[PDB]
Amino acid sequence: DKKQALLEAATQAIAQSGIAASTAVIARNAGVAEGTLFRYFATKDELINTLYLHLKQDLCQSMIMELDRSITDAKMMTRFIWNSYISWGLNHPARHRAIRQLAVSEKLTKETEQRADDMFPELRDLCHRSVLMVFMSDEYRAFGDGLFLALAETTMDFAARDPARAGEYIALGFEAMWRALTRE
Amino acid sequence: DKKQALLEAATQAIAQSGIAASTAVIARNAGVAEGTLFRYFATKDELINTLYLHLKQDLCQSMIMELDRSITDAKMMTRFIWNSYISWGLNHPARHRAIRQLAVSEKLTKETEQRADDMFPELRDLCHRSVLMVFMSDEYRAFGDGLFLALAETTMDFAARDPARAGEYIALGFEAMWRALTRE
Ligand SMILES: C[C@H](CCC(=O)O)[C@H]1CC[C@H]2[C@@H]3[C@H](O)C[C@@H]4C[C@H](O)CC[C@]4(C)[C@H]3C[C@H](O)[C@]12C
Ligand SMILES: C[C@H](CCC(=O)O)[C@H]1CC[C@H]2[C@@H]3[C@H](O)C[C@@H]4C[C@H](O)CC[C@]4(C)[C@H]3C[C@H](O)[C@]12C
Repeated sequence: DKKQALLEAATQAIAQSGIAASTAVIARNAGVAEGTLFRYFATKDELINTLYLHLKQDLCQSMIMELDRSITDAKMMTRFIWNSYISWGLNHPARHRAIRQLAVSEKLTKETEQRADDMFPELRDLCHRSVLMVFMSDEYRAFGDGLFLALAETTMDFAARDPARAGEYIALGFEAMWRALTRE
Repeated sequence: DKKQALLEAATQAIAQSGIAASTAVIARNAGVAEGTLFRYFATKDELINTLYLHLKQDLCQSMIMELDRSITDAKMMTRFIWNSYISWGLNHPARHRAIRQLAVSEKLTKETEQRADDMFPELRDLCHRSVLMVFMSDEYRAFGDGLFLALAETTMDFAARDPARAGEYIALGFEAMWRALTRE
């Protein structure tokens, strides 16, 4: 209720100003007292981690609905996932913009990354597994996520500005992403 | 003089606010009267095209200085070019941020793109030619430039935030770029 309202105004504020967004600004735009914000998130760090999970759950639920679990080929399954990402970001630009900033923030906790991997099993292995970014050492997975998000943002930009060619930008960006971030 | 001052304040303003940056804001920060700005650039469109050329000349002059023209291999020559881009953007973040916005703006004229290709011959063919983005139809070259810039920005971000691994981010981003934007 007030929580959904607070997460929504945090989304918009971080989309616009980054992890720096002020809590009072966020509380104001949710129409709650800043102290009430603190009852929901005592710290900027907690807010970042909860918002990330909230956004990531939203995204993954959208993927679950678009997904044809019969698909066996990893490239084709990866294309469908890319297409659902791109379309989620085009429908919800601030959600994409916020999650992009959260995903690279260094404030995400290992618990949070555990709750990320955990609570969508459907996505673990109705997709066999991986191929994407398997080739990178652990220390660079944040970087490989940053590259994926850079390519997806650019794809969305072009597709929003030139909708008559949206599908073409989507397929070219996918290929770029696939070539960049997978291996033999 | 006042022109260099005006281009410098346009760089900073577009870096911060996009092609939308106001001319009065720009004139103010250059410490000239807005009418004097109009003597240098009568239109926002002219300013965009002149600024782009100014930035692109700066970038290419930096590449000319780093370049070992003996290199024959296209991948190795392309790596050197990427490395000089990344380092130019890390040294001059607003220049990169402005040129990124200009490069995708749709206000760049064909004359301007002619003056782009023209006035750095050294770069045409002390590099044999191309490989990069040759596979795309003409209509998508702006998109392929957007992808290159997305990858380079991300690489710079990580390298500025984690300098002890700057070289590693640079080499991983390069490979991503090379795989995305070239073909067999
Ligand atoms: C679900 C899918 C794995 C499927 C596969 O390759 O078979 C994974 C691989 C890449 C992942 C994305 C990339 O890791 C980039 C982003 C990282 C952010 O932490 C979450 C959203 C984010 C956009 C990710 C969502 C999702 O977990 C993706 C899309
Ligand atoms: C000089 C080099 C061509 C060399 C080669 O592959 O052999 C080209 C190929 C890609 C070019 C870059 C990409 O086209 C992306 C950007 C496009 C902007 O219009 C200029 C800067 C920009 C960053 C370009 C500068 C320069 O002209 C590059 C780096």
